[PDB]
Amino acid sequence: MVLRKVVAILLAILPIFLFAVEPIKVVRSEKEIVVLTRFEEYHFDLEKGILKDFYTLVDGRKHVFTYGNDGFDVLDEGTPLTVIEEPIVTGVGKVSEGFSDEVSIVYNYGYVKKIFTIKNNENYTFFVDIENSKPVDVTVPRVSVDTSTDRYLENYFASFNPKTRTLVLLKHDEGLLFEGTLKVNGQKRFIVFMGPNKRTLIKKAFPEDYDVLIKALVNIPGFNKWYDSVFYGLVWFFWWLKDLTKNFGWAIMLFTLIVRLILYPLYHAQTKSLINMRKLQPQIEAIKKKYKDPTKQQEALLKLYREAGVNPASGCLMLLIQLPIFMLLWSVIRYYVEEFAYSGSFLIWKDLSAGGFSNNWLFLVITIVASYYTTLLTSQDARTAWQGIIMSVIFPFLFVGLPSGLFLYYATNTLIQLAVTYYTY
Amino acid sequence: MVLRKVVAILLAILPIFLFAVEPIKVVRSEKEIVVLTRFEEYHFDLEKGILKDFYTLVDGRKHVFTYGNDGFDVLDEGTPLTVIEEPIVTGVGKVSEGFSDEVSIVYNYGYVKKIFTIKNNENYTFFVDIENSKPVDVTVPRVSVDTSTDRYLENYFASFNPKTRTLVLLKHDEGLLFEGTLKVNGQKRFIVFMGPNKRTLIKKAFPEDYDVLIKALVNIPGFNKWYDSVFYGLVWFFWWLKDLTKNFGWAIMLFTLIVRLILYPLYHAQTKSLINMRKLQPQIEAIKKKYKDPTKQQEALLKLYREAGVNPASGCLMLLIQLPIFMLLWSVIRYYVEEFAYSGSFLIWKDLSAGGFSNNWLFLVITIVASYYTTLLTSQDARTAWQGIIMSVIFPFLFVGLPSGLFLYYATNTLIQLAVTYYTY
Repeated sequence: MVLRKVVAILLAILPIFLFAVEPIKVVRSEKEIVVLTRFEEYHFDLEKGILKDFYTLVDGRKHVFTYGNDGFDVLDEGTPLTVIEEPIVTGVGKVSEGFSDEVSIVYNYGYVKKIFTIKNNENYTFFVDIENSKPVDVTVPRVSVDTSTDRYLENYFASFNPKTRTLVLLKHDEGLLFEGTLKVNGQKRFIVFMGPNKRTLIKKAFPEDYDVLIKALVNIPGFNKWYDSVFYGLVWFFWWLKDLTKNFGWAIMLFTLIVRLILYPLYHAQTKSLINMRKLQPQIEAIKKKYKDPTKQQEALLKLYREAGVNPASGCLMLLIQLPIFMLLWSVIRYYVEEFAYSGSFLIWKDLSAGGFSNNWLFLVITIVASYYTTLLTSQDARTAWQGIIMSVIFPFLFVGLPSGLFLYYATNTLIQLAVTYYTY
Repeated sequence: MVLRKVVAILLAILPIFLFAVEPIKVVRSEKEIVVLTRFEEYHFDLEKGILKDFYTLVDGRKHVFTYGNDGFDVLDEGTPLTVIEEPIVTGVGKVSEGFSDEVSIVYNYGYVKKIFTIKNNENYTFFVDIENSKPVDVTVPRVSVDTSTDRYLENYFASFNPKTRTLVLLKHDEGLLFEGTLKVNGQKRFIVFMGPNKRTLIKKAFPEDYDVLIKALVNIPGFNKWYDSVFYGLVWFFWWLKDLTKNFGWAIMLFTLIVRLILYPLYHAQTKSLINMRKLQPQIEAIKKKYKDPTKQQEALLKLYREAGVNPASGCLMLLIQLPIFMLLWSVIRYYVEEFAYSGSFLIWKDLSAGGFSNNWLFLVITIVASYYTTLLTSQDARTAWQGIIMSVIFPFLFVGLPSGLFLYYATNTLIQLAVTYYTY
């Protein structure tokens, strides 16, 4: 039963706790109630029944919204209304400190129910459902410092804040007939987007009229930073790869393959310079214990070997064109963070947007063993014993705090290199 | 210069930042000044010039002392004195947030200097130096709830608190002539011990008359818990090993070797039961696709193989005698924590009292590759592919949060096992 308990009991429950996604930790409190996700965080008042303050967890906490008597104030003709009962927190999948699938919040006053639905999705969206017995008005939030950024669209209403790059965009049913607050009778479900202006997330948020919606959004001054053209070209490239290759880890691997393939010749060049070199290294030159030694005075080797049509500084050059590929891929990783956390896992790496030893420990050892065999063929001297150390053991250990995805790019590139270098003849 | 920068620049500075010991983070504040070490933590008042409160970091913060108008109150005939100037914080090796070799604190009133020296050693000791122009009295601290535990020794004075197992033991020069507070003229250096009653640390704290001092301390009721006899027998055994083998990592390895050596026969037994078994496994019994299959009804194998003089449940039994060896060694690790942090490092593992993946990542892979080859000889069937997984990959990953030392015990034991099992004939 030891073997049964390991293959079923300790094998069918290990991935459930391991890949356990973060729950919506709800915190009820006195004169406040707070709703926390992995990226989103909301401060709610339980007396007026409104959104007090709104933070942003990604890349440090960011206070991006403060109640400007606009955060869904149920008001009838200028004056707002208050509750007649406590709020109740409806949710889905009640976990100890808070639900883990969905969280609703029930505010009710006399004849009106303001329901705050918050799904545990990657988006920064949340629903404001509402019912009424007599017509009422409810305020709309805005993060824009001055009202030049806000745009009264046909069915939507944007409020962009270029300082924090925070966008308040909600969908209403009042086509173009918009007066400040939201006037409502009966019942209505409202879809709100509040967060950064990540176009991929907006596409998921409002895929019905996104193309009509993005044309307006681009023309907002400050929305489109200069680099967003190329940057988003690459972003949608990776969106197409993910929507071809089931997830992002593969998308990196093909991207690595693409990157190495599109600019191949270097391996020829870096080895042609090395073919003539690794053919004529100190053993073929046969000058090791020779005419002199340090107290620099090289005076022969460099100039005497500076006859063959080779390219010195081979391994030291690739880095200079590797930084742009690294920085481009890294910035893309910091763009898809929300997707990563909720888009399942690759194989063992639950999130590729995270670092530390606990994810990149296996990339590290794979790099080590792969580098070992690659570093075997090169340098027929005794540098290998010292050459295995410098590359594999030192630099990735220094750089082990990077997002796991970058180590996936690196490691895939190294497997390619090994298989590419492996052409024994 | 790439190779020079890796062998000297990025090789002679890597261990300095890596093995950087924790500094004494000093926190000056309004009407308080706090002195923090890796285990010790003191709250000082800068008006009366005394020790307000004393915590204990090891295994969670523990408030073990509160000012009972006894924490070094400079008083002349009942009434205490106050400062005439600010305190100054003298130290050694001024690092950004606080010194990292030694910290002194200068209180002065009129004619008396109370100096609080605090070394960055493993001990819970600190010095109270003092100078005076006219005789004065200074209070002595006590953590004992009631004054049955305190003992006026010849030169020392203990104040043990059995509830928290916290001992206040200081050395004075007044041989047996002790009246409450400390009466002093001229200048004197006082050696104070305040913390848990770890006998090894006391030996280092007062090695002059420790043997005379420990006889008194044992007879304090509550000091000696029943298990301290055996427990400290083992503790001083490890103290002797460390004082033979340069450090603790080796002391484990020999201890493992000792533990495996003192009770060897099992390998014979666990393999004799396995010799007859691994000789006559399903391939020699030659009954694999046979008379029946699950829907349990074993009915033959167990009873039909229950003729040879073997010992089934071989690999499952050792665990039961491994827990006591584990728990004994683990508890010892949690005893020497202070030593570990400041007693250098073994090879790569800077502290063996810590856990996580970042220290035991190399033990893990070494276990994996070592188990692989050990699991090769055993089980000539195709269980190995599944048998390598269960032991190496699963259980240590589950148990990867244990102190690194326990993984050193385990891994050393596994290397022994491999070399021991390796007797191909």
